[PDB]
Amino acid sequence: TAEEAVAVYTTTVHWLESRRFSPIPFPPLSYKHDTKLLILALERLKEAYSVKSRLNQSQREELGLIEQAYDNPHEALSRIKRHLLTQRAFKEVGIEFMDLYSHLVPVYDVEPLEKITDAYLDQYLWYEADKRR
Amino acid sequence: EAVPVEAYGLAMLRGMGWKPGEGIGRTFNQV
Amino acid sequence: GVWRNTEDEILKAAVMKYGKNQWSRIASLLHRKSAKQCKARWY
Amino acid sequence: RLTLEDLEDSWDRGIPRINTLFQKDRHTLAYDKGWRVRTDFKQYQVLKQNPFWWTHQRHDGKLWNLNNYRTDMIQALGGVEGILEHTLFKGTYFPTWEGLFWEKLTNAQRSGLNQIPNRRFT
Amino acid sequence: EDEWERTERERLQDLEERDAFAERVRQRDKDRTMVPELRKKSRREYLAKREREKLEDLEAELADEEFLRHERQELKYKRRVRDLAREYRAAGEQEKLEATNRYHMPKETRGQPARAVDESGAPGEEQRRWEEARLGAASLKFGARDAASQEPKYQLVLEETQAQQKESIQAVRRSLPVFPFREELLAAIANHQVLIIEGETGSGKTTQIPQYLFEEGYTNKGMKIACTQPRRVAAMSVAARVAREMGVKLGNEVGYSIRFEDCTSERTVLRYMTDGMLLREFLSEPDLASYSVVMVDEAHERTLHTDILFGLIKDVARFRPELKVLVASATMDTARFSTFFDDAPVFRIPGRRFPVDIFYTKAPEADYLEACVVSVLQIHVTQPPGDILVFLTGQEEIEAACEMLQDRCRRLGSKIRELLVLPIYANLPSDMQARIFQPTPPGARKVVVATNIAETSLTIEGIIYVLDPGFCKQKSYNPRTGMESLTVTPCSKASANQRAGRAGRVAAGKCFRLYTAWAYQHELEETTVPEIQRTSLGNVVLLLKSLGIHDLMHFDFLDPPPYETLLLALEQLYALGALNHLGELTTSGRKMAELPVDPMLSKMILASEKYSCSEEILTVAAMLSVNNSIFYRPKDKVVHADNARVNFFLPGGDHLVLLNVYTQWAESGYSSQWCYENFVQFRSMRRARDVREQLEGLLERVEVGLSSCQGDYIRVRKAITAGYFYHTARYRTVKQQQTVFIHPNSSLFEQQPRWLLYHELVLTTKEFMRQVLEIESSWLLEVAPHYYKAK
Amino acid sequence: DLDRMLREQEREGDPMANFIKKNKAKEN
Amino acid sequence: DDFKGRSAEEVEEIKAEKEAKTQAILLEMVGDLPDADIKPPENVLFVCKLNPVTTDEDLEIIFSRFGPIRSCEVIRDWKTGESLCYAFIEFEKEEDCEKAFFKMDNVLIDDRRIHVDFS
Amino acid sequence: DHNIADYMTAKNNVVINYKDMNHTNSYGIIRGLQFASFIVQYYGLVMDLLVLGLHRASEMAGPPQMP
Amino acid sequence: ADRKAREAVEMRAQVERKMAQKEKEKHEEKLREMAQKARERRARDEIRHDRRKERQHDRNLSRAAPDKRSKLQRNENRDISEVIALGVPNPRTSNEVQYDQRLFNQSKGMDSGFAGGEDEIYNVYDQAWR
RNA sequence: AUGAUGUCAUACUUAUCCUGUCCCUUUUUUUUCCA
Repeated sequence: TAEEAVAVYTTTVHWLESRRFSPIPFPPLSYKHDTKLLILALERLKEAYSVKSRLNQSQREELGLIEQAYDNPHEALSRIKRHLLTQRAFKEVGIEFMDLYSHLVPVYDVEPLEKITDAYLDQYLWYEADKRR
Repeated sequence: EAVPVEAYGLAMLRGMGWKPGEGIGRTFNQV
Repeated sequence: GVWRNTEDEILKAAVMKYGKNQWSRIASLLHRKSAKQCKARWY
Repeated sequence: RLTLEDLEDSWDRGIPRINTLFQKDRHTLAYDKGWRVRTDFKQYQVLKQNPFWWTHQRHDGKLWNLNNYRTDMIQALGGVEGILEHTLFKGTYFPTWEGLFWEKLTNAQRSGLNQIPNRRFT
Repeated sequence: EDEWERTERERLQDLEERDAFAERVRQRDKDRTMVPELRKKSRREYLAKREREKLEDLEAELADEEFLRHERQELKYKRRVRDLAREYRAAGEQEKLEATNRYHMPKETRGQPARAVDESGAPGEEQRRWEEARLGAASLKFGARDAASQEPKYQLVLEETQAQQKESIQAVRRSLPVFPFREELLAAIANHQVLIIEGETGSGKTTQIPQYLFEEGYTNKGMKIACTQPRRVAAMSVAARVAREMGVKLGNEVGYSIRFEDCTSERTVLRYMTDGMLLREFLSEPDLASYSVVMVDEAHERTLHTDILFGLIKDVARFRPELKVLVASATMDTARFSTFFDDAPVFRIPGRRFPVDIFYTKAPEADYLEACVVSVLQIHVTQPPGDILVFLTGQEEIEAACEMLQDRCRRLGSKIRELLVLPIYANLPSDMQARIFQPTPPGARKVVVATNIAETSLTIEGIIYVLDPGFCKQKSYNPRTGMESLTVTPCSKASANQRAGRAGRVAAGKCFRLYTAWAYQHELEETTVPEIQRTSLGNVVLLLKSLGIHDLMHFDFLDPPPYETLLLALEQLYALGALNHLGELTTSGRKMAELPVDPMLSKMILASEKYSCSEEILTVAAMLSVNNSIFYRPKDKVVHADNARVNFFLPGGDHLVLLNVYTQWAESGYSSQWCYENFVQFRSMRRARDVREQLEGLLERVEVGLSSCQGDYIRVRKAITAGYFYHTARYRTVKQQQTVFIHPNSSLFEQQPRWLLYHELVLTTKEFMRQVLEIESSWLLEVAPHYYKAK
Repeated sequence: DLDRMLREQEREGDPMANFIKKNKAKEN
Repeated sequence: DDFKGRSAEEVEEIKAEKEAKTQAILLEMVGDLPDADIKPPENVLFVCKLNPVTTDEDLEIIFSRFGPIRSCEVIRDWKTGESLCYAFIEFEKEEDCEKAFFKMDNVLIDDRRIHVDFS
Repeated sequence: DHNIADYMTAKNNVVINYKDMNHTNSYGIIRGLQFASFIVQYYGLVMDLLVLGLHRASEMAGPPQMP
Repeated sequence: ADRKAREAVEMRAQVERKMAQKEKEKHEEKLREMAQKARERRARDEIRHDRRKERQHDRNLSRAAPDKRSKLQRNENRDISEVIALGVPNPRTSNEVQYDQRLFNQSKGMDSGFAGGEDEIYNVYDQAWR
């Protein structure tokens, strides 16, 4: 509807002004722990490919992109802030499931560069929400 | 700035001489 | 990631020959190009 | 200064496991927030299932020890000599068991089961 | 050379005449180029300036009073009123602070949003942040915050003379070894005017010899007593020790004047400085007639400015009938210094010492970083007491030695206890340097591994066991190819003996030599070569020319410098706009010696105001005069410092990169947190901004303004290239004919260019290019066209 | 580790050390 | 009520007056200027940006071209009497003092453009 | 920041694909995103605000200065 | 509704800033009463006056030539901490918590040791067997 | 009518070759201020 969402929006504004919340800004170009947040995002991304199996071409492509961002952090940070400024069109996502024999749970499939961008972005916003509590 | 005006100090140093401490090249047990 | 005009003409000829549903058959022709990249570059 | 004997007895006590306070990457581990729900959406991102979604070997530490269980599990089997009587040990003619140590391509199929280590186990 | 000093004095009066002419030009240029509302604005501004001036002077005068009944009540009232003022201004600032601290959502902006300013405490605080983060994640409690109720609280019933301190201070002063010999000391001082006084360490010579002159009354007529030192830190150590020997605070009769620390309140008897201020009031004073008797620091440090000072002291001995000058000395190598001053007498002082048996290895080895580890494990299994000092020769191997020794320490648990090992560097923050000076724990056998800092400058407490391999790097410069090779050399026998003196400075020494006693006695060096035969004189040829000497290679010295260094310095000065066809300094040649930077860096100033851009290249000339190297990249971390340095990178060489470093450090509060998070040493570039302040101050004497071209950095590089014409290269140096190699720490390590200048020619492993900048050899041909031919 | 044994026994709960601490607090 | 709703330059001058007010409160609580309104003796010009090559009676006579000075007193050093480039010229009238301040400011006397304002 | 919020909005407006299944997600959420855990916790937080109410939520959290 | 909430946040911030300014004025009045209490409480001397005159003339000299005023601003207390520790003999306090290096990095690792599901890659035993 | 000319990709040649680098020390002058 309209007025229910408007009332929830107004109550959200009221609680946000009640909690004195300084808002999370855009990520700065020279952040003090952007390297360390990229290290944590690289840990999160390299958690999946820790098996060192035969893989396939897309998995080896993603591992090569991971090692490219591992070698050059600064170009990756500039590209991430560039996509956060500019990129509002993204690739399509694949989908699949696994069966747990009582229900099915989906697994999505995103482009690896967008995965790296969303992982580092997730790390930055999680530390930002920690800092602002 | 000219060519022979940068060599009058070298001519004066050649007329004065060369000291063993002025560029003491370390060399011993030469053969 | 780059797209040469030779690759674009190869992709167009492979679509006009193989239809639209066949994409791994097209990606066999297009060297270092996955079927998702071929489908995204076409559509 | 804090000596070794101050926290030596309580080295692996505590839920965050006191030895974790002297970790290598613990300074850059001050920035990971919501890693529990990162694992709980990594179950939505990864097709295999993680049983250890509820713990962390770096944050929470390692929470058990099974090597004494291995030692008493060996001891409950009637001894190493009793095990080697069951196995093919005496045909090898080693003087002792203590020297023993265990250990870009294209193919038509690659997902075949390896018969060799099951054969050598047999 | 008394006429040399007279001509130097005449140069001082024509320098004062040139200063007066520039002053006359300054007031010539100055002369050539609603009334009650005006009264009200004048009074608002004047009361604002008076309010801030009294507010600035208030706690400054409370600090001045605290440095020294009704005065105590007025001091209590003054402390209370500045307390109420600071909480009043903090209350206004706090009202503004939660005026700011609101929700305040971000505005939707047309286009890109605008970035605003920020923060917290950066250096070290994140470790305690993680510690109490784990503590908050582990500790837990239940109930509300009002949960302390229902407590009965059963208690236990249980069962029913500063004058003596001053006299101890003179007893301490009586306990010196120079106190039983102070009568013979002043007897020989009154006997001879050129006296060399040698003595072993522990004698307290530098803190008692000006004292023993001070009861001798040589400082009687207002001609004060000075104390020069090779280092400012040693100068402040002697100044503080003498200052607390009499209780006379700094600024007063025990005062000092070093670079960026000139605390003299015009009452100073005992003045404390280094050799560069003896150079500066030789450049402002023709002869020390305002100094009666001045002690001389040791020649074993072998500072080039102190060797020039030795030549000036011999010229003073020729000029004055006497000054009763006296040279404090450490070791027994005073025969040449005796014969330099016309058979100068030498008085020895016995030093209180220890059994410092020099050991040996019964094997030759070429490793010296694992045999010493085996030896220090043998030290840890023999007798416990004693700190361990181990010498090495470089940062890049001493951090690897620290890493492997820490791995060997962490390989064992209760066995091998403590053994904290700390290294010493030059491009280093001083916090862990202070942690070196922190005393050892009683269960510890603390190791300070070191380079030549502990050999030459540093004496640390409690050290007994010292491992010495006797090797240090030397900056040997060969002008045959013009190449400045930094190469590791074996050290001297006297160097090993002063390292043994460092071993036995505290207790019974354990100087373990890392080679044979035969190689120590025979194969090792016995005399260190000085700096003049190892390097050039490019900073001091201009200064010795401007201080009245034209017979530079005929000037009296202990040993002459190599003539090729003087010839290349003079031909470089010909290529500079400093010398005429007759080889004499111009007005610009005199004015570039007003400021003590190199002339190769003074063509920065000579290209300044040619087409301006003066402020940028003056900042650059300030910050490239640093002694310690910039940027702090430790063992581990690596990538964070590299990413900060890459963020600092700009194209056009590393001078613009570090210019951006200093520019963004400006308007950053000049904080330690900035240099911590940007991985910069907060000791050397603070001295660089102090050099920038001093060179801003020393600009009216050369009459150059602080103009800037406001981001015309290609023209700034044009002035930089106008300075740097001799140090240029095409993959090959066009002058030295040497194949170039780019340093990995340079900003242009990749993308090898067609034309690059450089600043420095240090060989470490390859023919390295240090501090490069991109050029095209267009304006390079503009500057020194006599030097330049055939592209 | 008898030294660590007696160090733990001296840095333990130690009711007699608590009585010394409270008796000195009462006397002071 | 709220003080909001004024002009931007009005808020700027009220905040500048607030800062001057807090400086006046600061001087009053410190006690160097213990009076309330804090005002100088009127018809007394403070002379600054001076030079050590002039005279006080000559400066009063020079300032007398736009209104005569009754007396002069240079605030020199308290011990040596060195030229501190600060003077107090007590004129006969406030308008005469203001006209002398408007007619002697930026006057290069002894190679120094001296200025006159309120005391 | 509004560009970050536009990135959040455009991230979920992508096409779900499985072989010959192709349809754009526009009103569901995607749990494959890395920040999806954060925005589900934020959504559950504003559901806690809706259910508990702002006064009782302030009584939960205490003051924002001393949580 | 977003524009209305923007206006509501603006007027609420105006109200909160106005009452904060009112409380600041109340604190200014109460601490001005404390300043009048200070005024009621206030109701080598030549060497100290000479030092004050020298400091005032040095302050006016720094006003004439703008720089760091000698050892009070170029050095101050925020000088190089090496010569603050040594050239000034006064020491400082010790913050933080001190440990041993032999206990300091036995635990390490870049991530947690559960590589995904981590099922068929062994790693069930913490230490070695023998 | 076939030339000049752009770093555009592809082709080919060479029994071409399978690839290297982060400094021990160290000192350097001079000018104003409100009841």
